[PDB]
Amino acid sequence: MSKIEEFLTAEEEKAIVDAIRDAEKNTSGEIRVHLEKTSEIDVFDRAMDVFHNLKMDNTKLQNGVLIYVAVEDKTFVIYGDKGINDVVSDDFWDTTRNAIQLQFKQGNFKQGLVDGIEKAGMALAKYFPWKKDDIDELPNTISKG
Repeated sequence: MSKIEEFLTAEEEKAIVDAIRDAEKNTSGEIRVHLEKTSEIDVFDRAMDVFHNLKMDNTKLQNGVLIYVAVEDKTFVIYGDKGINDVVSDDFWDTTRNAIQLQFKQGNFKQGLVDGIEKAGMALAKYFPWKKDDIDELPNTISKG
């Protein structure tokens, strides 16, 4: 909180990284977070550039998500690859948004991301139920600006 260099402690980062590690074991689709200060342009177009620059479309099913968070304005954007957008609806995405929004509105960025990852994993597991042969295409490591 008082230290602006590191938004979360190693205890807090470990506990959110582990929250992604269990979701990969529940659905064949990928959940990445990108944390940054502020932008010089629009956050939507920037998140689309950052997703494509980080090469996150490199999946077999086209089903990676990036969560771009701007810590200065306290805002969050969520952007999935085409294989999510083409298979789900805005009504499916409303649940993900409300889970994160309510916890960012309390001020607890960890809890809002962790619960949003959890609810997304359970929802995505309806469209992509886990398989014993399932494959781990992205890594759990948090992205930073």
